Formats: sequence, structure tokens, C-alpha cells
Amino acid sequence: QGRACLSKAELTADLIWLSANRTGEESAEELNYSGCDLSGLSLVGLNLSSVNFSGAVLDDTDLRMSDLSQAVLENCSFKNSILNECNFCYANLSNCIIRALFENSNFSNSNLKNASFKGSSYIQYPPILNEADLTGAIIIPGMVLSGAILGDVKELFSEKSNTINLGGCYIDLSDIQENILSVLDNYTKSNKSILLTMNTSDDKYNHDKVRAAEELIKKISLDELAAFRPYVKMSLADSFSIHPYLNNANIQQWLEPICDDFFDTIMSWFNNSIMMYMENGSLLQAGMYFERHPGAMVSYNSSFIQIVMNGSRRDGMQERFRELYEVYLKNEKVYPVTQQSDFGLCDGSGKPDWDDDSDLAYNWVLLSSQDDGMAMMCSLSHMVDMLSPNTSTNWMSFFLYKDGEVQNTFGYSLSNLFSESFPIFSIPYHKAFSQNFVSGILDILISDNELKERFIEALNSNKSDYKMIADDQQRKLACVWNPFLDGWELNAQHVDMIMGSHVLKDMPLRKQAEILFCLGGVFCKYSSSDMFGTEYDSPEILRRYANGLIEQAYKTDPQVFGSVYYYNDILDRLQGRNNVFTCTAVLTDMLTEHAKESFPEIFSLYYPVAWR
Repeated sequence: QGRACLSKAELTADLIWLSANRTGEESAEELNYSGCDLSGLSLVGLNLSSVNFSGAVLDDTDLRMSDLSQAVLENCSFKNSILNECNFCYANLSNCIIRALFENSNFSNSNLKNASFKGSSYIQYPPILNEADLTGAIIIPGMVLSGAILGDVKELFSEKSNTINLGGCYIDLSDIQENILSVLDNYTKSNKSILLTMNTSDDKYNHDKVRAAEELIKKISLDELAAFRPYVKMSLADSFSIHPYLNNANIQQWLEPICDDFFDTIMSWFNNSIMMYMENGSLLQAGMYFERHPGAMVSYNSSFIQIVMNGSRRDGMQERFRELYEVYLKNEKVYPVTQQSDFGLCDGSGKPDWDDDSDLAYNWVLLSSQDDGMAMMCSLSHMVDMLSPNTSTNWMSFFLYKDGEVQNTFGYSLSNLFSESFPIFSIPYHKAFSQNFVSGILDILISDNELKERFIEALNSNKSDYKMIADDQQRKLACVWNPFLDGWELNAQHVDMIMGSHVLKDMPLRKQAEILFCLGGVFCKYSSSDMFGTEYDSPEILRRYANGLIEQAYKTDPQVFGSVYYYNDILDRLQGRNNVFTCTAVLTDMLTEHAKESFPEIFSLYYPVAWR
């Protein structure tokens, strides 16, 4: 169409029109563009199925979204081409030199024998090689080999320093920023990962994966693995602590020191927080860390328990984690709890019930974070609930022990038990209890939906354009709040309603006072120049309610103020005697600054995040 010697502009028009009127029954001559130089071109979105670009040159060509299915592309060149989203299905690309961007390029069922991808890359979506023949081909780290035909091994081991044999193909390491670490990170550098490449190859290549792995580890210096390198370490654990590498002594011994150090750091850092999710290889390595270091079962108890809960349920390693847990049950602090009627199987055998579909079995024993002899016995179901609670979470569904003796869980304060003894539950608990706290107060104060919405919406921003200092605005405020005020003090029945709430009544006095202080700060913020007040004045009603809250906080626990002088100072500023106008911007900052200094955790939970 199609002769070797023409201008590229004609080849271009020819091809764009060929594409514009494809018949499907084209002739051998009309389809012939062999040996043609098509470099520098833009053959984008062109229907070129069945075309014969044999031995041609498509360097620097934009082929994106084009259809080259069934094309005869053998012996071609695509140096610095852009192949993104090209269709190469059933295409023939034997011996081709592909140095291209190949994002989502479709080589399904293509012939790629002896081809080379050296220098190619993608950003997020790999090329598709399903049922493509890659025998003798040179591939690169990051390529996904699902369903690819690699060929059987001809040479077991490469002698070229920069290549690793996988089946009958070759992984080239000459374009990896001269840093082997760049190809070992499945999490943040997936598009460059040789671990991805190896593990996406089919099962029949399992013996080649192992060999490839032994060759790979020779290229990794112990120096390079000295740094923390967390994503690399996790990737190695994930990729090599699974079948078929698990039965290879060499690989497993190389992993151990790496994983031991990494998982030690992880277990200690994570202790008393919810545990990260782990792929199988890492989870198994986490388990093996505890096998080697039984002391850590106690030192990092909440990390340990979550790991075991995870592993005891992970298909392929359950038994191994059950045996690990049963070693922990022998610990001196744990044993007494296992000797309870309600433990595990409930038969006094000291054995968990590993076969409870409901996950209601009391299998799990958590030790206190302080030296007070406390332990908790709970079920997997309730533990998961408590770690990620909602409004319906049952917080009392565990048995408590002190020095191995069952306790009445009614003389206790959940707030204190969690914060002092089982911190793993403390943030989740206090977080759940603080949810919609000021919203709940507003629901009680303001029956008028439109006004309530102004208050609730303002929670989400640090500033408001809506103001409430005008006469009619303050009159509206007075009608709403007057039933809740006795002058500058809160009405006694309103107080009882606040102090009696589910959210407050079981908090220690001190925390009750801090929460009330914060609520006092909230209504001072509402009254300030940033919100419903102005640079020069603030709605008196809101100052009164803030004042009542502050006085209530002081009655509840005066020590939250540090001294009576600060308390008095707040009241004076709020009440503003002798003042025609009173601005609350400064006082707002005095209150939040004090909360930040004196009770930052409560402040962070109860004061709206948008406002701090």
C-alpha cells in the first residue's frame, strides 16, 4: 500500500484511510507495509489489524489505542515507541526490540519468542501477556506473567551478571537505576518489582522461581538490607515465605535474620494499637518471630494476640498459629485464666475451642500493660467489635481477672480499666464515646431544625459568614436558650440531663470536668468573631451558656483549671461587666491553649477538629 520507499506523509494518509475503510478481506499487497520506516509518526487509534509491518521501523511512534491484532510485526523495532493501550492480540512480534511505554498494552496470545523488552516501562497498569509465548524473550522486572508461556529451561543459571533465568526466558537487570532495592518493593514500586514478575509466573515454573530466587539473593548485599527498608522487607517476607519457597532451606535461612529484625520493630512499634493487615508470607514470618521469641508474647502482648487471631484464621497456617497460641497459654500469668470454667472448650482442659463457627468462644487472654495482675478473657467476635466499635458495641462482654481470680466487672470503671490496664481498647473506646458529642448537645438545645443546622454545619469549618449579633438574631437565641439558663448558670434540670448521659456518667470525675471545659470552649468559639460573633461583639446568650458550662466543670473537678485565678479570669472575660460589647476571640484561644496543655487527649477527642 505500502511500498518501502515513500514519504511518511503518504504512508500516513494511506494508513489513516486504510483504517477509515477496512474491509477485512484486504489483499496481501494492500496489507504490505514491510521494511517501511514509520518512525516519528502518530498512528493513534488506527485500525491496523492484520497489517504486515515485518522488519519495519516504528521507533518514536505513538501507536496508542491502535489495533494491531493479528499484525505481522516480526523483526520490527519499537525503540522509544509508545504502545499504551495498543491491541496486539494474536499479533506476531518474534525477535522484536521493544523499548517502549507499554501501559495496558494487550499482548494476549501474541508470539513474542526471542523478543526483548529491555528499557520498557509502565506506570500503573502492566501489559497483558496472557497466553503470549515468551520463550527466549528478554523480560524486565515489573512485568506481570500471569498465563504467559515461558518455555522450559535450557540453561539452569545465567552467566551474564545482569540477567536472571526464569524458565525459558530471561529477566534483565540492566535498567534498574543500578540499585537492586528498586526491584524489591511490591507496595510502593510495584511497576518495577521483580518479585511481582517471579510470583505471577504460572505454577509449572515453580522450580524456576526457586532458582531465580537463589540467584536473586546473591545480588542483594547485607549492607543494603541494614537500613529499615520496611516496604522492601515486607515484600521479601510476602514473596518468599510462601509456597514454593518455603521448602528451600537456603532461601528460608537468608530470610530469617532480615525478618527477625523487621518483625521485632513492627511488633514493638504496633503494641497497644490495632495491627496492620499482612499478606500470608509476612503473617507467617510474624508468627515465626514469636516462636523464636516467646518473651515477646508478653512484652508486646496486644501485637501478639492480634497476630495470632489473624494467623489462627489464615488458611494454610492455622494449625501452626494454634500451636503457637497454646505455648502462650502455658505462661505463668496466662495459665490461671485457662483454668476457668468459661475458658475455651469449657471442659477444664485449658484448651481453646478452635471449632466455634460463631467466634463466641472465650479463647483470647490479654495481659495488663501495667504490673497490676489484671487479665482479660474474651471472644474473637467481641474483640473485633471493641477494636472497631460502632454505636451498638457491647463493651462489657469479657471476663476480668486479678491475679488469676475472677472479678465482678461492675466495681470497675471501663474508662480506667482500658486506659490503665488494656490501652489497646482505650482509644477505640474513648473515640466511640466522644462521637457526635456536641451534636448530641445541640439536638437537646435546639428543636428548630433550620437553626440547629446552622450550628451543626459550622462544626465543619473554622469560620462562618452567618452571624448572630443582630437584635432579631439574639432574640431568636434568647427564646431557644432561656429555658436552659438560670442567669449565668445552667438550669439545674439541664445539668442533670447532661451529667446523666451514657457518654458522661461513667467517666471519671476529672474527665467529666475536662469534657465540660471543652464544651464550654465550644460555645465560646460559637460566640467568637470567627463564628457567629463579630470583631467587636458576641451573642450574650452563647456567653451565658459557655459560662454555665465552665461553672459546672469547676464544680465537677476544679483541678482541671490549674488554679482558681484562671477559673475566675474566664468568668470575668465571659461576663464582661461594664462592657457595652464583648469579644470572645481571645478567651477562645485561652481555653483551647489551656486544654492543649492540660488535657490534650480529651481536647483532641471532644473539641471539633475543624476548630483546632
